[PDB]
Amino acid sequence: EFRIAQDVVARENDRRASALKEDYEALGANLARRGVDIEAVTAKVEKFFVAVPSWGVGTGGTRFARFPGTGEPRGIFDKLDDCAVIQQLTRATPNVSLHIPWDKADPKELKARGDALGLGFDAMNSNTFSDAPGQAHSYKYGSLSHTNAATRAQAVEHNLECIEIGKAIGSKALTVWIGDGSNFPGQSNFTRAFERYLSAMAEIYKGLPDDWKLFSEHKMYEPAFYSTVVQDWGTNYLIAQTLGPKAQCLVDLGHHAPNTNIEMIVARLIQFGKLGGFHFNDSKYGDDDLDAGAIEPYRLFLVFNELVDAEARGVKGFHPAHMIDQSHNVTDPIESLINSANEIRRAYAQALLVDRAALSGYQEDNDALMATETLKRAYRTDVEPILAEARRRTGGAVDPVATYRASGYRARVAAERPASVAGGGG
Amino acid sequence: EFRIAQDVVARENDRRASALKEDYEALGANLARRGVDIEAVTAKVEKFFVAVPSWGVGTGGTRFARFPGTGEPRGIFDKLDDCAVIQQLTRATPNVSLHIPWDKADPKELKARGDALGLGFDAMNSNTFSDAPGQAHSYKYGSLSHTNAATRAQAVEHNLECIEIGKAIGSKALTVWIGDGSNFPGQSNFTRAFERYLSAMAEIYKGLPDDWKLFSEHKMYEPAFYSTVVQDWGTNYLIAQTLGPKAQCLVDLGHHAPNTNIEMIVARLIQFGKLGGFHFNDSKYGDDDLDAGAIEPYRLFLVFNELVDAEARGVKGFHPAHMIDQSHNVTDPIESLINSANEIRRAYAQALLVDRAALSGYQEDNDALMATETLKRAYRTDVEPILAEARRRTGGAVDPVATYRASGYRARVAAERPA
Amino acid sequence: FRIAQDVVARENDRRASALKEDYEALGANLARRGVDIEAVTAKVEKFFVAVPSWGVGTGGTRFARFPGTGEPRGIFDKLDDCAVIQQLTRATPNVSLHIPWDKADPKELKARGDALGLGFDAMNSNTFSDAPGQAHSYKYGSLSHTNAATRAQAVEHNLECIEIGKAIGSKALTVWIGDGSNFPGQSNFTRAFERYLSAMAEIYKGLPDDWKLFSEHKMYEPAFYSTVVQDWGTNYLIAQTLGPKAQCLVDLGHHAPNTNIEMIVARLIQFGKLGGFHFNDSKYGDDDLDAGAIEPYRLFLVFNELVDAEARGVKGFHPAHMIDQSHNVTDPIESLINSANEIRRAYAQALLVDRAALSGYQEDNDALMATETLKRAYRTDVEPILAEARRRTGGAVDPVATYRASGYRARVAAERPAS
Amino acid sequence: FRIAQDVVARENDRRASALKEDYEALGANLARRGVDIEAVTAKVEKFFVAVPSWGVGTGGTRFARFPGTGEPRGIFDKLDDCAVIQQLTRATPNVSLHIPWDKADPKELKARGDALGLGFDAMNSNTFSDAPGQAHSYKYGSLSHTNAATRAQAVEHNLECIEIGKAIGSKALTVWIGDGSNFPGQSNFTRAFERYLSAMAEIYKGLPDDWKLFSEHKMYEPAFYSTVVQDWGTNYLIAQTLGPKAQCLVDLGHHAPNTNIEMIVARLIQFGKLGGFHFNDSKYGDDDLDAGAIEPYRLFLVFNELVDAEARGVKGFHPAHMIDQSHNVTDPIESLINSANEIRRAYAQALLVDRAALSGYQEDNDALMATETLKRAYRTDVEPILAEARRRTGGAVDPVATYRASGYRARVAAERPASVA
Ligand SMILES: O=C[C@H](O)[C@H](O)[C@H](O)[C@H](O)CO
Ligand SMILES: O=C[C@H](O)[C@H](O)[C@H](O)[C@H](O)CO
Ligand SMILES: O=C[C@H](O)[C@H](O)[C@H](O)[C@H](O)CO
Ligand SMILES: O=C[C@H](O)[C@H](O)[C@H](O)[C@H](O)CO
Ligand SMILES: [Zn+2]
Ligand SMILES: [Zn+2]
Ligand SMILES: [Zn+2]
Ligand SMILES: [Zn+2]
Ligand SMILES: [Zn+2]
Ligand SMILES: [Zn+2]
Ligand SMILES: [Zn+2]
Ligand SMILES: [Zn+2]
Repeated sequence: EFRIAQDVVARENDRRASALKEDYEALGANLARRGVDIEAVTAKVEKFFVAVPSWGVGTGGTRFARFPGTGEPRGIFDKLDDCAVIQQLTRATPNVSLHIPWDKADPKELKARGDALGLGFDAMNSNTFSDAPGQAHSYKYGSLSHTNAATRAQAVEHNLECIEIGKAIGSKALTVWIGDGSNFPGQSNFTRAFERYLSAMAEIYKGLPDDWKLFSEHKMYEPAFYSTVVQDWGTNYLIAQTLGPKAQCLVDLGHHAPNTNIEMIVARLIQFGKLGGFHFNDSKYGDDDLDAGAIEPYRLFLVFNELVDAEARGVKGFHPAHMIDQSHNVTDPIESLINSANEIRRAYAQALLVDRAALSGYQEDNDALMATETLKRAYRTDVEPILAEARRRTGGAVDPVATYRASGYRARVAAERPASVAGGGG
Repeated sequence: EFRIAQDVVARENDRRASALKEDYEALGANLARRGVDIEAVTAKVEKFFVAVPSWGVGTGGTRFARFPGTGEPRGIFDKLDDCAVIQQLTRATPNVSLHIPWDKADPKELKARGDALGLGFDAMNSNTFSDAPGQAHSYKYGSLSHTNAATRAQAVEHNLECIEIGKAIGSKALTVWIGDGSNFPGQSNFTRAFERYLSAMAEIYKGLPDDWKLFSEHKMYEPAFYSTVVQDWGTNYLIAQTLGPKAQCLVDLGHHAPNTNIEMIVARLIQFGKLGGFHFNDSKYGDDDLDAGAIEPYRLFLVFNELVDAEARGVKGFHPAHMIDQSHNVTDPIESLINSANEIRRAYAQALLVDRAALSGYQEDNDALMATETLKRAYRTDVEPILAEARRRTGGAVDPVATYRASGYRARVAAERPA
Repeated sequence: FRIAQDVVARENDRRASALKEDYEALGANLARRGVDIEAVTAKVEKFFVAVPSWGVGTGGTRFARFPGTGEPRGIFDKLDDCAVIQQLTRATPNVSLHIPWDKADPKELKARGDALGLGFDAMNSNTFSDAPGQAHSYKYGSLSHTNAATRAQAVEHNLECIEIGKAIGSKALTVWIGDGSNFPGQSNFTRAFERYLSAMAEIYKGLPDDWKLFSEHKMYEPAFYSTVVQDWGTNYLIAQTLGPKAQCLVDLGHHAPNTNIEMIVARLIQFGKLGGFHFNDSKYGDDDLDAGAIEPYRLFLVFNELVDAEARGVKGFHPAHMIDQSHNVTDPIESLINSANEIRRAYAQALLVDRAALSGYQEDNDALMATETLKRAYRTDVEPILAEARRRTGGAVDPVATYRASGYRARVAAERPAS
Repeated sequence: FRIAQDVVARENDRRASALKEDYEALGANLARRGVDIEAVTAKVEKFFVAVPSWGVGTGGTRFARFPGTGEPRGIFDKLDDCAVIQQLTRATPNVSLHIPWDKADPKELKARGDALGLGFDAMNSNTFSDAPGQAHSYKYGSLSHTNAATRAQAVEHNLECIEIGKAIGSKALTVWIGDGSNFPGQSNFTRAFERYLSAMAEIYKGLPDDWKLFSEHKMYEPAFYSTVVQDWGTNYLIAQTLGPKAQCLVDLGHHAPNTNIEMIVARLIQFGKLGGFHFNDSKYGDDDLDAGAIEPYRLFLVFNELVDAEARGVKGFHPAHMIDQSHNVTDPIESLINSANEIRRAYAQALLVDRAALSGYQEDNDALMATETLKRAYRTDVEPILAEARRRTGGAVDPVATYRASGYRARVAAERPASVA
């Protein structure tokens, strides 16, 4: 099944083929003079994948308003159809991350559709930061760390159910992010709340298959505006170390305090074997959830520099579960995810260009200037040709968004899906 | 009419009257030893009012969820009834701030309900940061600064409508806060978007009554996550200055960058005559919209210190509009607004205690330690007795929240209103 | 006696009447709240915080240093000044030394301390600056420097600090270093940390059985891109890796903007790694300002966590309390006096918190009453308690005013030549 | 010449081949994009940024200063090192002086500058530190100090800076002061600012007809509670109040965390008060790190605003750019060289933006394509352009490599005595 007509992809690829060959060959020659085999780089890029969030193909909003576009997906099945477009064009997003109960449906169907669309399933995502219809206990004052035992049990039960759904569709991990925290000093006893969280998470841990992982995700604030139980990587580390070997930490780019050195957190988690994976996006003020690399592309590169450094050396078990976690409020969700997945592969490719041996030498000699310049020589390289050729060689589009717009896909689904209404948030 | 039974108020006041007399008399003796007449302070405190936001009367939420409590107001009229409780108990919130179209309803009836409940109306608040039913042009990419002329005109017209509603109920000001901005570099041309905004605001100013003020509110980010047209007080000053004498700047405490010295911004605006008013609330991370003084009470005091100093310096024509702008996500909105109004009067009261003569002396002599200690001697003073007595003498409750709960008001409206 | 006893007596008597009135008034108010003021005063008078030897001299920035008169010429003058702080506040019996700044014959330091009635807190090592005759520079790091010989030199320096501390009565070594990078790529984050861990393991081996090793994290400065011990997470990994004797020190001004510092304190306590505190205040970065001068509520909330620990019955909880400030525009002695006072102030207020009520409100998720329970304690002016604690222990009712009446500064100015 | 010509020629020839390949390849790619590489290079070789005389010496923090070898002592040694940066990058023909640090006979300063092929940019006054024999201390402020005699002393000092500047070819005075408070209540915000404005009015009166007075805002440090000239808002009030010759200086690292600095640049340009931009980079505060070493995209976004205005020559838009950094762990000359390079890099990339296309995507509210239009320019590796520009103007293809090959540092190390060694 091809969401995007093959004729359109071929047409748009041929229209740009000539320019691509010129740019690829020019870059190839430049890299050659730099002792780098462009083909080796392209080969790895072609194999780099990042999961797409099911809740990301729909238009997002803020607490102030939501301005939906046309052809908004009705549910998981429409979302999968849309995710298929992203994968077909970029070839960098073969897997989709589901969120329950948003995407709750017959596991068999989900699996059937994914298979037909050529999509797999990444980490499951539980939802105890909002109340569902007919829910017995409200999560207003928390969930896994709520002071009421019944509420915690209900939360634990929900997460276990997410694991059951995941096993039936091919998932191998559960990502746990909660809003648990407080808005006022004194409202929560920091320690007791955390103790309650660890005990509940230990219950969820018991329901994990032997080849499954449990990812806890920290966030400094929002929805909690005074304190958050899992507020930073420090608390996250304590959680993972306490729960067990299958418990690891997820680092979401926009979940840190202003000016935080995020790439260091990545290196620390790697050093202690607790880097479960990433949640890519970009930001300038808070948890903005913007398109990856749209605000600080260098920071994205620096994070990948830590990832590649580890990938280059003795790769223990190092297999971080990478996923995109963004909100598209003023763009066509599909186009944003396409360029975001592209930016991630861009950062990765540039990180692969780093002369590791030279960098090591400058680090040992404390030649700070040359060390940073060694990183910049890689970062400054325009690897777009590598990314475009990788897509072309794997059945993708040279220029994904251009092909997407040429296909008229959005107008198509807009004519098949019911209209949406603009609204608020809170 | 009284939303809260008068016998409950009297009862809960008598129950605490003895202790209050003890604390008030003790504080009185302490202030007298400091050369301060406690009566002069109480008199000023009972005259300090801050407007309550109609949109803060119902439970608030985030982009992740909203967890409504019981007895949620069904509309503006229920909201006015709840606002009447806040005023009755604290006596510090006689006026309500309306937001259109959220509170759109027959102005004539709003006025009638207000008068009956003993409530007045503060500044009107326009809303072009969200789309309304049947709206011709979406504000997705902006409003007053939108690239499309027809959209900007529609936004201007909406603001003029807000003025018409306000004139009918006795409002004398229009506050304009928009989300206009960009989420990506390059999406907007900073200068052209600002030029469009200035031109639209000029049209609104043209339609502003000569007995009204026009307040522009700056905000660093949210809903825009890369750039915001009216992002800080600098741009806000340029706006007010450009528009005219009737245009001023509104300062919302949670709308500034991390570590910003907000009290300095307040002083700067006062010095150049553009401090239109305040939107009180507290915060720790961003525009958290938490109960005022719940996070950084000293900062709140420092802001009031600049307000009181303005009077001491002889600044004239200075009558800032005071308004609360908060979101109550995990508490009873009424109780939060009650304690927030209380906290604001608390900071004001402490600012009144500052020995201006001593402070001035320490500032001229560059005695930093004693200057800061002079501020602390005021801030460290527990003025709760003054706050409680002010309420008691004006028909309010010694302990507002305690009386509120003792009245069972929440359960009452929970029964009258759906779930 | 650094300050004449007749001066202390005279100033105490001059303020005795007002102290009596305020204390008794507060005593009655607390009694009505079910609190025994005598019990609070008894604990307050036993709360001690170490004074930094390096804080008695005027501090500066990279732009300039503006010394005052009578700057101490060395460690002995510094101890003399520290004795003034202790005599007047009775809250700072111990001094924290820094090597090599305070290097001197251990026997003489001990003798001077005993003579002045002062003890010694944790020793502090210095590998963030180069001393004369140093075989290796710390320009690119110390304990984590790529060069093995440089790390060895840093280790030996720390071992020397322990030897000095053992001779004077110290029972801990605090390690803060500037190690980090100013450019991406300059350092391999993991290898630099591994080098640090190896060096610290060596230092740990030289620890007596009753000693502790405190590592102090800092987000930035002097390193402006990355810092090896950048936050509490890395700090926890250090203490856990080193062993039972290794704990973490939390310096209030060393965290990222908006960080919830009190939570960090609670987390470290829960896992038994809260070695101690470095008290100070700040608004922008590691400003090192007088404790409580900027965010007094935050200071109170940190103490609320320390007191709750005691309430929860945490076993063997004896954090080391120390002031770590820089006094750039005030008399260092006066700032340390009022800073020690602010710390006792926040501690006293934390003791006033009705834990029983708080426990109930936290259980029932009554956020508003829970926060109001904390506020009822924080808003209480405990100055009378602090003042009476000093009176009873031979200190001054108003420390700074007594200091000024003594003419001490002028005295030492005439005795000490400016360099 | 500070650096031997044969060394420059040798290191250029060594890299000439690869440069031709890369330059011709980029010229071809740009041609396909409808851009003439030559037009970009012609402008790049004419883009200059002043080097701070105080930037060639090793910087330090309040904890320590770790000097390298051959540290320049005094303005003459400093000019000698600044000449190296200019000869190799050809992007820093002018030096910014600081008084009293660089105090010396004007005639001699002018002579040494002409001899080295260096001019002089804005003068920089210093009332944030006390000089020996000073009548009044600046401990509690300078231009806004409560003591009248102290303000008068600060004003006279600034006037003296103007006199020195007039004698050496300078056409502006930059005023950055530490004035502020470390404690609430210590200063009366309004009165302090009034005193400042009054003192600046006096300095303004001493300005020649063709001179400019630049005020520089800073959120904090050395003042840790409040700063008189804390941000661009206050800065704008200053410039607007003083007159046509007064403008604002924007120092990248002087803003609150997460501030949108490029917007501040746009606002000032719109109102004709952008006097100049002080380049450096940062991650935490006023770190004063090498430009573009931390956030190169932000630097590009700032230049996007500059180029936009430079193309439409806005009224009052003639910014005086300068590098204002502190080099604590690198060879200062090498950092200034690579920082000047980064500045021209961001300038070159901003010059590549398809303004027509961008304006089109902005009007249609196509946020994705608008941001991608900026990225297409930013992702372009313009090093071949910067290198050819240097090669054509007498500089080095690879500045730092040529500097190291010359052995300059070892040379001045042998000529200048270190404190110990
Ligand atoms: O802020 C929320 C985190 O990003 C979580 O990963 C969350 O579940 C996700 O964003 C979906 O809302
Ligand atoms: O963030 C928005 C500002 O606080 C405005 O005053 C706004 O109108 C108010 O918050 C209502 O949502
Ligand atoms: O910032 C440095 C830390 O506070 C250290 O404790 C340091 O040793 C202290 O400031 C004295 O320099
Ligand atoms: O921080 C100070 C500013 O950068 C000034 O421009 C200053 O004159 C220079 O950087 C050094 O004093
Ligand atoms: Zn996430
Ligand atoms: Zn998030
Ligand atoms: Zn507001
Ligand atoms: Zn707001
Ligand atoms: Zn410290
Ligand atoms: Zn510090
Ligand atoms: Zn500067
Ligand atoms: Zn600076």
